[PDB]
Amino acid sequence: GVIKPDMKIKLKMEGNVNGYAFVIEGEGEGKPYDGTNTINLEVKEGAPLPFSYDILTTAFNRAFTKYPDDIPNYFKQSFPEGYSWERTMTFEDKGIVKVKSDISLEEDSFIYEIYLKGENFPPNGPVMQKKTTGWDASTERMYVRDGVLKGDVKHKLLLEGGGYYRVDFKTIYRAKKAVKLPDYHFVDHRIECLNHDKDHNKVTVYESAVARN
Ligand SMILES: [Cu+2]
Ligand SMILES: [Cu+2]
Repeated sequence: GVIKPDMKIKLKMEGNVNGYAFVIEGEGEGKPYDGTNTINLEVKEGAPLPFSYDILTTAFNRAFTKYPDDIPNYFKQSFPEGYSWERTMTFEDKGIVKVKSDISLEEDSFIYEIYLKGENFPPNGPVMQKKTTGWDASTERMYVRDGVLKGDVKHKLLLEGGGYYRVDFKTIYRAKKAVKLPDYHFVDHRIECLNHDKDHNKVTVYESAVARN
């Protein structure tokens, strides 16, 4: 099959948050059937980033999800042709991130071409002031609507010292060919970072994702 037990990852993100432009490139690897992946990210333009890196990390591929045999796998079926996704993250203080990604496959490597725009973040809020400390673990509700797969998360962005900000995710995942469509289900995520310098010039992200009925 085209999705091997061990796959590699290359990515590029072009982004703009509150007007600040940047480029990030990443290289990594994962185990698509185990639902695990890791990516090493480097800021290539725009360093040091003047905002929270956590609003970028979930943009850095549901092909890396453990799926039970009885739930059709929208993402793995889409290959070799691939899929793309479009996501809106709405923050409780009216900040908003819109991000899109195109996921393709070259040999044994997934390639992500990502574009991200963040706007309307309060200038002295925790995002622009770099006061976040990662994401909680989460549950994404997956469901078919208008012939494509949608995912919703009621997420929590953790704040240094205490508490969190609520962030709603709405994602549309679009296979590039017809695939067998799943019934509604859940994907449980845990995204984490290795300890990093506050400049965030180099960051390693890890994610685990498991689907369940
Ligand atoms: Cu094969
Ligand atoms: Cu950080």
